[PDB]
Parts: sequence; structure tokens; C-alpha cells
Amino acid sequence: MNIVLMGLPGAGKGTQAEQIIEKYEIPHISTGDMFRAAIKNGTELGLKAKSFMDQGNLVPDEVTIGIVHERLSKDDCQKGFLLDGFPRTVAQADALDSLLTDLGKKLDYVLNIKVEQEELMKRLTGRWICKTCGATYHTIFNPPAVEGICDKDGGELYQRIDDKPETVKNRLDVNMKQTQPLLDFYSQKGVLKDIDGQQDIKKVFVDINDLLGGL
Ligand SMILES: Nc1ncnc2c1ncn2[C@@H]1O[C@H](COP(=O)(O)OP(=O)(O)OP(=O)(O)OP(=O)(O)OP(=O)(O)OC[C@H]2O[C@@H](n3cnc4c(N)ncnc43)[C@H](O)[C@@H]2O)[C@@H](O)[C@H]1O
Ligand SMILES: [Zn+2]
Repeated sequence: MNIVLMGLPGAGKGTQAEQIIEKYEIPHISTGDMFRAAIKNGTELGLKAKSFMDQGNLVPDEVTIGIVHERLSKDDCQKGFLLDGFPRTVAQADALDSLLTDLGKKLDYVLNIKVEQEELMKRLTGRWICKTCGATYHTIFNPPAVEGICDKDGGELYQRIDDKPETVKNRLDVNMKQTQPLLDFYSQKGVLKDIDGQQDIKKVFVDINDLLGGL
């Protein structure tokens, strides 16, 4: 199964990805995680992406497309994958469509996780993330068992720099401008499914799982 998670900042993509890969055991491919690993590794590409990410701006398409192309060509992506936060732009969706054709593959579903703006801001304001594994929590909506500690591994929780309200505003601005072009691209392709992301975590997954389980 070849799946795309799309959604505005805060919509619950990573949270749902954790649920999906637990049940289905396809690899989780996140462009955000790939950029963060390039940053940890200190590469030229990583260092160049960092300024965009800190500002809540999209990394330019050319770089992003090249890293996804390389990742998805690996042997572990040939029996299914979960793409999370790619494509974010019609140019990226165009390129992925070519890339997939060259691999003899196509998308099963693009899951558009829908959430109201106010809720998106409430979610990003209360978010804490494990520095080790990247699991995400929310002070109100999904707290860790003990404050400041990841439930899975005992890791330290941190606040992402781009979660500051002024940066969140820029992220929603920049990403909303891309939503309707992306929806139009995939509505045509017959793969788009809207998911009500504004429910309890496990109940959003009920809806996603209904789709995935039928594949
Ligand atoms: N393709 C691309 N092209 C160009 N640039 C790219 C790119 N991909 C990445 N980039 C660059 O990298 C940056 C970061 O990208 P990326 O890391 O992909 O971040 P993002 O797209 O902004 O999404 P978030 O991680 O903020 O949100 P999420 O939807 O996964 O929410 P979460 O599950 O954590 O949940 C959020 C909060 O809500 C809580 N929560 C989750 N679900 C629920 C629920 N159902 N109810 C209540 N709370 C919930 C969580 O606990 C958490 O606290 C980009 O801004 C850009 O600079
Ligand atoms: Zn952790």
C-alpha cells in the first residue's frame, strides 16, 4: 500500500503515522524527519534547509524532490510506504507521479487530514516532542505519563522552534496557499480521501483504518 498523509501544520500526521505503521509495517517516510537527520549529520543540504524550517517556510522543491526520489528508490519502499508531509506543492506531486511511474508503482490513497485553524493553533501551542524518538504529546490533549518524559524510552521532551505563534502563522499561510492546488491535482486522480482529523486520536484512526484495511 502506497499512502500519502497530507494536512496543515498540526493536523495530526505524525500521530496517525505512529498508528498506521504499528498496524501495517510499511516504512514511514517523512521529509521533515529527513531534513532533521541531514541537520544532525551536518550536511550542506541540511544546513541550507534549516533556515527555511526555522522560519516556517517551505524548503524549495528542487532539493526536496531529489531527497524523496533517492529515498523512495530504496528496496524497503517497494512493498508499500507511508509518505508524511510530501508532496506539499503541485510541482512535488508532479515529480512524485513521474518517480512512481518509473518504479512501476502508483498511490492508493492521499489522506487529507482536515482540522479547523483554531484547533491547529491550540495543538501546536501545547505540543512537546521526544528528542530521542520523535513521539509527540500535548499538554492537554495527549499528555505523557510524567511531565517532561517520553512514555516509550524515558527521553527528554522539547518544544519545536517553529511552534512559536508567529512562526505557526507563517506555516499556515504558506501551506494553505498550496492546499487547493494539491486537492485539485489529486481529486482528478481519484485517490483523495478527506479524513475528519478533529476527533479523539483513536477515532481519527478508526476512519483511516477503515480505508487501509480494505486494501
Ligand atoms: N515536502 C516538503 N516540501 C518543502 N518543505 C518541507 C517539506 N516537508 C517538510 N518541509 C520543511 O520542514 C518543516 C517541518 O515539516 P514537518 O516536520 O513535516 O512538520 P509539519 O508538516 O508542520 O507538521 P507538524 O509536525 O507540525 O504536524 P503533525 O500534523 O505531524 O502533527 P502532530 O501529529 O505532531 O500533532 C500536533 C499536536 O497535536 C496533538 N494531536 C495530534 N492529533 C490530535 C488529536 N486528534 N486531538 C488532539 N490533539 C492531537 C499532538 O500530540 C501534537 O501535540 C516544514 O515547515 C518545512 O520547512
Ligand atoms: Zn521517545
